[PDB]
Amino acid sequence: NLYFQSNAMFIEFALKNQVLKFGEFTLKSGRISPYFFNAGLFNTGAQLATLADYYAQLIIKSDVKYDILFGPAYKGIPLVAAISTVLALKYNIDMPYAFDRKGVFVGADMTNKKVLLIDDVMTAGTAFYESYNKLKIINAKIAGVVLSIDRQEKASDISATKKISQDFNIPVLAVTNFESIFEYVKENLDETMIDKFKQYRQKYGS
Amino acid sequence: NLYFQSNAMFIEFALKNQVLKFGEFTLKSGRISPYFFNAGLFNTGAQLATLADYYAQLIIKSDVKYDILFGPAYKGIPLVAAISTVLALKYNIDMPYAFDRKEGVFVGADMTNKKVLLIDDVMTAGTAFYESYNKLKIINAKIAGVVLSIDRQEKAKDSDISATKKISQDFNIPVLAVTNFESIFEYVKENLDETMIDKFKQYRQKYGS
Repeated sequence: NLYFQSNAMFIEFALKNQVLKFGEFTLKSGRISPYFFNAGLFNTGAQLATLADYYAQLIIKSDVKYDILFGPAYKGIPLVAAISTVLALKYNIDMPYAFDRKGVFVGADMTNKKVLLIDDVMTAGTAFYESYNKLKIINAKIAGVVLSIDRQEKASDISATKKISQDFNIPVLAVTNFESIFEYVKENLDETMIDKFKQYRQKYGS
Repeated sequence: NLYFQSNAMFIEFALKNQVLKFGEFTLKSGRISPYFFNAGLFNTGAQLATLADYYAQLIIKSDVKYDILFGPAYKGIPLVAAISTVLALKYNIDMPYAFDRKEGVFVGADMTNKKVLLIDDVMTAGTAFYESYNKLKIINAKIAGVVLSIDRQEKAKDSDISATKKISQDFNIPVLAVTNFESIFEYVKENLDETMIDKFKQYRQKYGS
């Protein structure tokens, strides 16, 4: 079982809560996208607990090897607190956690340890590099990255996630991604929306 | 059915996890304390979940009127995230939450024209509370109460009273705490030697608020 199971349940949860939207949106890069995703709209505890559970399941199923959950400031902090809590209470996995600030670190000591970097999105490699350099100083190694979404689109001729993955030789995983959203669209939505997705991928996908 | 459940009292949980210790501890200020307390040492998920459950219970049992849980950066953020998670997972309560940044200026639920319960670890000085108060006042958000891990019930630096008492007096709001000096002192009387009992009495006489 080398693959993760595509997650239609998560997509329905994102849709119901306005985190994932379909239509026509102008992104910061100026690109006209047929979907928009903003996990920042999850703002009540039941939403956070559910999101955290989706992250926990992915971390468990990936079987990635790490010692400490690392949440970079600012989005990684509440995620790691919530994920650590869910891992313990729902899955009996008691994991150490650590945070940094924008003491440089707090929580479990990461010196000479392998950590799993948890964050919302990775549109550029800047944030990753910020963490990598801070952690290197204390001989801490990033064993992998877990995100809410991987848009799988060019940053450069490749995505910022693919570049990190290749250059650092670690898994960069995500709760959902363009492929999963596109499969949801093909199986549920009308032909015009389906074609918008196809054209978008043809132009910006990778 | 959830894991890491128990009826254990907080002090036992803190002792077991090295968050509370009894002995001789010179604080940064020079005050020599007969106990050590640092909730930061609850640094794994099961510990954070259990700490968050203790806060959750205080919050559930209070009649303070509020709409949203506010976690100021940096220590309030993971606490509110964990507390909100526990409320949903264990108590079936769906609580709105919000955070700020240390440096819009807020994230999470819109606090404009709302009442919030400010969650944090400790409050040793009033400087921090004031920063939140001022920032929230700009959006007409009001702090209805504060919840902390511990109330040391001791004088703030250059003051005759604790930072928490000064906040209760000046802002007319309650300051709730998972544990406090009095509760730790009750455990000391019940379980420890007369010499430690005396160290606590003397500390309270010298610095108590």
